[PDB]
Amino acid sequence: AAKDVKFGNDARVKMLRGVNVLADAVKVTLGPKGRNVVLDKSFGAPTITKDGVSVAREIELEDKFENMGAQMVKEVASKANDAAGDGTTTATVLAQAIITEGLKAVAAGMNPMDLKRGIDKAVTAAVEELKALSVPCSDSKAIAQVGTISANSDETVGKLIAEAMDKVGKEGVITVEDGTGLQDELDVVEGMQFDRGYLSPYFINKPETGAVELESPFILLADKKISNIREMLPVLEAVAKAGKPLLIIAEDVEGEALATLVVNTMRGIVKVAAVKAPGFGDRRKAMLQDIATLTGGTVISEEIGMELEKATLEDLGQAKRVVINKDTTTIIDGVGEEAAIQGRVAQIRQQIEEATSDYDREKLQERVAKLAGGVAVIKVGAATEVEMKEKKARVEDALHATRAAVEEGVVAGGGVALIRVASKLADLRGQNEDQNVGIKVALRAMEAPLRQIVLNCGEEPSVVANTVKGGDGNYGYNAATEEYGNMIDMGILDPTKVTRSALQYAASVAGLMITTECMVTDLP
Amino acid sequence: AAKDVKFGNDARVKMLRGVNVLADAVKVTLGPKGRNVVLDKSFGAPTITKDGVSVAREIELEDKFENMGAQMVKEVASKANDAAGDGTTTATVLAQAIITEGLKAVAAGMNPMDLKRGIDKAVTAAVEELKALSVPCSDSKAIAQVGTISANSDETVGKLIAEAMDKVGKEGVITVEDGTGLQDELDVVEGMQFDRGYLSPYFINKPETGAVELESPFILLADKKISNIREMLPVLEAVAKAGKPLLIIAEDVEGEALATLVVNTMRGIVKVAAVKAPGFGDRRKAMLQDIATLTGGTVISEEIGMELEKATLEDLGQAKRVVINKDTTTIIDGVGEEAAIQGRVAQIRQQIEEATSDYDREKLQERVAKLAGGVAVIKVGAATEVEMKEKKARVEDALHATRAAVEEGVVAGGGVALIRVASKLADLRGQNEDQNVGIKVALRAMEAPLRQIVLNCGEEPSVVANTVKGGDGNYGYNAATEEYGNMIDMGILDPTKVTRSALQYAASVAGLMITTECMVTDLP
Amino acid sequence: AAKDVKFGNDARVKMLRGVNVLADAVKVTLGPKGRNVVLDKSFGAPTITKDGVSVAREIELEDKFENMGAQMVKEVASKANDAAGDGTTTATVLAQAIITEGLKAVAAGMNPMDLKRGIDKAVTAAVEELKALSVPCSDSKAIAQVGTISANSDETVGKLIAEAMDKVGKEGVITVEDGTGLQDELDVVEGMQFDRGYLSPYFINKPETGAVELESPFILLADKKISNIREMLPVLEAVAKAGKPLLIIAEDVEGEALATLVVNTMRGIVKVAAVKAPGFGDRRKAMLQDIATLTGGTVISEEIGMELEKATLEDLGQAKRVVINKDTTTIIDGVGEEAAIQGRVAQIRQQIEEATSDYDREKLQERVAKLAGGVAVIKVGAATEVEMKEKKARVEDALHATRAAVEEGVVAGGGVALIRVASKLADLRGQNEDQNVGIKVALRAMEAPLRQIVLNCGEEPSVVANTVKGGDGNYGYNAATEEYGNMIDMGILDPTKVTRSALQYAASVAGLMITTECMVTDLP
Ligand SMILES: Nc1ncnc2c1ncn2[C@@H]1O[C@H](COP(=O)(O)OP(=O)(O)O)[C@@H](O)[C@H]1O
Ligand SMILES: Nc1ncnc2c1ncn2[C@@H]1O[C@H](COP(=O)(O)OP(=O)(O)O)[C@@H](O)[C@H]1O
Ligand SMILES: Nc1ncnc2c1ncn2[C@@H]1O[C@H](COP(=O)(O)OP(=O)(O)O)[C@@H](O)[C@H]1O
Ligand code: BEF
Ligand code: BEF
Ligand SMILES: [K+]
Ligand SMILES: [K+]
Ligand SMILES: [K+]
Ligand SMILES: [Mg+2]
Ligand SMILES: [Mg+2]
Ligand SMILES: [Mg+2]
Repeated sequence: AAKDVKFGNDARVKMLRGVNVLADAVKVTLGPKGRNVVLDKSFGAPTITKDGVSVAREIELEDKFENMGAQMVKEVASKANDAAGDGTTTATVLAQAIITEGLKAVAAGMNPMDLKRGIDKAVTAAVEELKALSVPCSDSKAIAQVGTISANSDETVGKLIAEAMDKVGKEGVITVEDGTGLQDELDVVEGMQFDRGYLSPYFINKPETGAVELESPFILLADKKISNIREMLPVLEAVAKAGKPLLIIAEDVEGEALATLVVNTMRGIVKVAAVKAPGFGDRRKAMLQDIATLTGGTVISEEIGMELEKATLEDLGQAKRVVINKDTTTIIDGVGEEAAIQGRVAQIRQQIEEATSDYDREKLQERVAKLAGGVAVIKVGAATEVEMKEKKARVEDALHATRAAVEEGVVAGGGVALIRVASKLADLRGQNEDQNVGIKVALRAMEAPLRQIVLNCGEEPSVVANTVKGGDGNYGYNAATEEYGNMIDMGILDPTKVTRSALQYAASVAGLMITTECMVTDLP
Repeated sequence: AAKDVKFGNDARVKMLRGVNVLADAVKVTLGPKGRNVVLDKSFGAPTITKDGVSVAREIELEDKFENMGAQMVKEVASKANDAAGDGTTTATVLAQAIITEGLKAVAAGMNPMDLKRGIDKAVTAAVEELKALSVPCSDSKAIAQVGTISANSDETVGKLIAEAMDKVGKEGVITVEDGTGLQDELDVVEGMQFDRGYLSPYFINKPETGAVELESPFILLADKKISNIREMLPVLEAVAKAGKPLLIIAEDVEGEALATLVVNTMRGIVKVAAVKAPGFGDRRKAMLQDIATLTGGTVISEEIGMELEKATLEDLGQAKRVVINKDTTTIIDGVGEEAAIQGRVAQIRQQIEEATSDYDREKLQERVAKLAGGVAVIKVGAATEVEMKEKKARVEDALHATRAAVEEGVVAGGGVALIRVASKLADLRGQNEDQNVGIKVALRAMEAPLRQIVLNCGEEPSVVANTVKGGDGNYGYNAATEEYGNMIDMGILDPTKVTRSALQYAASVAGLMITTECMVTDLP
Repeated sequence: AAKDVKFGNDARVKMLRGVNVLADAVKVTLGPKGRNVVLDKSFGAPTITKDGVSVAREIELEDKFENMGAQMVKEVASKANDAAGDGTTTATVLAQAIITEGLKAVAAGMNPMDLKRGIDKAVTAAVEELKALSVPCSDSKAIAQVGTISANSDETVGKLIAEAMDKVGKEGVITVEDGTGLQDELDVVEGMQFDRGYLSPYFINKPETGAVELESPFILLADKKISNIREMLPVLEAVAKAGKPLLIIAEDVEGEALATLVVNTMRGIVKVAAVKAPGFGDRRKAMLQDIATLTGGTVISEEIGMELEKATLEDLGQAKRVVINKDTTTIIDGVGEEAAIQGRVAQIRQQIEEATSDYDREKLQERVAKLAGGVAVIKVGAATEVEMKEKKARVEDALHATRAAVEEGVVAGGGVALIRVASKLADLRGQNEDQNVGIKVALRAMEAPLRQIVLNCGEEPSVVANTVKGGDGNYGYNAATEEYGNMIDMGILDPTKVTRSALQYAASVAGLMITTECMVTDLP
């Protein structure tokens, strides 16, 4: 359709107005004393949230040029959420500061591309300084402190996440989902477990708990649809002679074979249970081979040149306990050599290194956890559903921040690390005067998060900013208790990855946004 | 539908208004100090661009006569993009200058057809002068300079493209795609490679890298669907006696034959890998014949009169190394006579000479690169997605400019070549006074790009243009560093093809736009 | 729906307003100094045309009585384009002049039917005078001059058309298509050629050019389906004994016969190529019989009572060379007696004389051209697409004018022939005074084209008209150089057919339009 075309300062003013609208909506939720935003939903009740990307993803304006400005600045928060899972409000605050100062410098007669180059140079130097300023985060106390800070100063969430990380291990998986009561609970599983249960209720040998218990059984791993029992007679006779229980993992067991097995169980001849293989497609084969490696067995498939009639005792894996119930199967203390397990997990790790999407990496890491580490689930408890959603979001944020701190270390929080970096970069110079102006723009915009944090508390940002800048090291301002001190001692920690990512994406979007001269959109 | 008819000066005023709207939208992005344009997208985020055709393709006007003018001038940029891939803003600037001066002459009582004829004569003479003025671009330093200038003065892109062109050769192919990191990378693959992987995971003999590696194999090229093992026993027996691996490139293999092959693999009988033939249809046959000529083998086809059971060791190709992964297959150092490869590439070159669509030519050039040269891929790295899109567009422009400069030579940049040509054409004359006026119109319009480049810098175009006109040779004006000097020494190079194409298309459209007397369009 | 009814002078002024609008849109493009008209297209870009019928076909008006007038006067241009292919602006100018003068006469109280009868009488006498005034046009110089004049004074177009007409001969056909370069080229084909290529790439015996070449082949013409080699075997063995190649033109060939033929090809047994028959249906039989009578063979069909298995060397045609490629087949120097060719072309001529649509006549003419003369194609080259379209239209107009001038002769151009005729018809009288008034109306309207040509030049039409009327013979006015002289020596020629058609159609529509008294249309 027809277009509307604007040039120069008019387009820049519309774009800045849209950016300011989105940023002012988002920045009320920053810090320990930030407040909540209510977001209307078409299908359901409103959501009360304190998360920056959640607020940013629903801001849209009726003016089309202002909406273009807002849509451009929204990508900073979206990309920060995708990268680190935290630090999105800080990214938006930095982007708005850079855009405002850059437009003010452009209107003074500077070349926008030289300003962009200066911003790029300052940001590269700042990221180098941040990496040199980081400190490792290894003890459980520091992980608890990071999880507490990220969950809006909540001691219990940090303590729970620290305990979960301690029990599960370095190669495990922790997940968050909705609970039932009013308290948080942590359920950890050791060993391997998949969401497939027994195929016949008569298999139950312990009616008290409604579960199948087997002691030191054999595991028959068959990559084949089992329908006729005639294929199953040799191994059945073998295990009957041996006298130990048998577990059959296959794609399915049909009516007559299942009937034969169940009839044989309750007569005291053989102790048999049968469950279906987990997953759909090639992943089924992968986890079948994982179980085979764990229990020291062999997968009986027709694509390798084996038939189940020829299966013998050494082809059956062995475990210590198998617990099957209506929904889950658990294999406990599988008998398998450590070398094979390490080789398999190494193969999965190098497979992880060559994965693109999040879904594949999550599945592969879950497989590594099943083979080697553990899997935990955190249940969030709240009285109402809105409180449940808000607490679940906070817990997920704390989980992400603790992970990032584990990979890349921690720096002093509260906006002090960026101030220290900007004070260190005071002698950085570029090629020409416009690049110097851009460097100064970036360095001055690095002080925005602390000023906004102090502003949300109702105090005077300039006095606090000058007092913090007058110090050195980890000297900072505690916004919760309104006192100065050492932020490392007070337990106010931020991951280096979150800070660095926020700075990088903010600069990347803002530098491009500064250079606009013309702006084209549809007519009202 | 009912129409609106407008005559003479009113029609010309509306047309010039539309042309001016589109040209002023496009011309803010010209030079080293041009800026960006934000284009609103219905599906997604806004697009920030500096490319002329991208801006031109979006402009539309609500008035209908003005929209006719804009739609008519848009074809200059479209044609320049399709022909050379670069120089669209310069073409638009030249078109607008010619249209403005020509309408000014027509309003003074000149015959538009004679003005058109004079403009065409001047443009023909100018193209001859430009061809007489160019210089070869053969060493890598000049290629780097051209790629740097065409990428908004980005040295790294120019050096990367120079290295890629050095490695991949004269007959190679270079493509640009999205990366994942923050740094650009170049990955060149030598030899022939196709994107078809192994047909069964059990074929892998190197689990550490997950690759199927074979040393000096036989290659069996079956242009048919392989159904039963029985058709293959003679070949397998011969290869097993021979004692070296065998690679089966066929249309596909089902469960039975593949099961037999895989069973034989790990038993130590014969080392065999199977992959699917690349392509779909006739191109599949062409690729199979290319592999046959490269490796020195024969394709087993029913339409030629041979069967798989009759195949011998003479119909099998040979190589030195074959590496297969989950997605790619690589044939390294095929053992074949160079004469056959030269004949095949000459035949494909002849096929190229009679190729119309660009897709077919691209596929044929990729096939020639596989046979004779290499394939290089440049992966662009950026922090966000808008930055990625801009960097990718600039890298593509630099690639096109370097190709054009290699094929046709380079002239002085900055709009200096056009000014030198116009100064050389100072005594050209036509048959009557209107033709002379048209010649002068074209000569005056040839100075527009330099004036616009100086205008975007905040300088005065008149003084700079006069000073440049006062010099001779490669003397010019550097807009980045704001000084005068030799354009060749300071590295501002422009392909002759881009300049010539821009001038030709601009004149071709502007001359016809000048001769309009009536306009017919729908009612509002 | 409800109707609106207007009576008398109101209806007549509405009609004249519509006529004036369309004619003023059209007449700006008349003469050597007429201009271009931009026509808006809903799907694509606007077209810049100088063709009168093209301008007329897109005129429609919001008012409904004015739209009736425009829709009525549009038929003159449509009919003139359909008949002669040229001279539509002149027809519209004549129609408007007649309508204006006739309405002026009617307003003075004269019977419209008598005016119509007088106009018809005058036009009949004028057409007789035009037929008597013509001179033959057979020289290549005169054909070049006609093509130059009709192509808007383009020497190259006239020269190219003259050369093409000389090469193809009297009975040949010439077509115009889009070229690829910037220069026009002429591509003439000698012999017979049809657009069917080889059925298998392995028939190629010259792979440097990728074409099949046979020297002194045998041509097997079979109007049947061939799938099994059993009915093909005896003639194949006979050809193998003969020792010379064979070309099979049939309906098509299935896999069995094609595989057999190709298998015998590269073994050196028989040099065989197979193609499909041209055409679909009865026309396919017609071209099969044409090839048979050209090469001196017999068509094998079931509907005549012959079988392929019974074929001998007598039923096989013979040629001197056959070249086949991906798309075209050419038979060079067929061995046939010219009496058969003459009889066949005579049969097709009598078929031509009894053809209603132009499409069947075009196919029959192409068949005669393939039998006797040649087929040429002119490729029009231009830089852009708008220039391409306008140049192609001009070339087609020049081709139409050249054919018409060959058919019926030439007269002096610039509107001088009509003036001479009108001067010769000064003594013509009717039955009553109103018929005499109608005759004078027609004679006055015959002077409109020269007046409009002079008006488009910026000169004063009345003085030029009187000076031309004062002369005699071919004395006229040259609007290109603004000079008087002999129109024949200056090279300004028009076909007699075009002038006669324009006059006839203009008078035919205008006479009816004069006699209106009431108009009935829908409500606005
Ligand atoms: N008690 C505190 N004193 C000072 N600063 C704090 C305190 N708690 C948190 N902060 C700072 O406030 C910021 C929290 O902002 P938040 O609302 O979580 O937005 P984001 O989505 O960017 O994390 C952190 O960067 C942290 O440095
Ligand atoms: N440093 C420089 N000094 C002077 N002129 C330059 C410099 N760099 C590029 N140019 C000129 O600017 C033009 C580049 O225009 P650009 O914005 O790339 O549009 P396009 O490539 O579409 O024509 C070229 O004609 C080139 O001669
Ligand atoms: N050099 C010339 N001097 C005078 N008359 C000319 C000249 N060239 C062409 N003409 C006249 O102009 C007319 C061409 O008008 P044109 O635009 O072709 O309209 P049409 O569609 O009726 O052919 C011809 O009738 C021809 O007699
Ligand atoms: F404006 Be061009 F695409 F460099
Ligand atoms: F306008 Be006509 F077709 F010469
Ligand atoms: K927040
Ligand atoms: K540009
Ligand atoms: K015309
Ligand atoms: Mg956080
Ligand atoms: Mg460019
Ligand atoms: Mg004409």
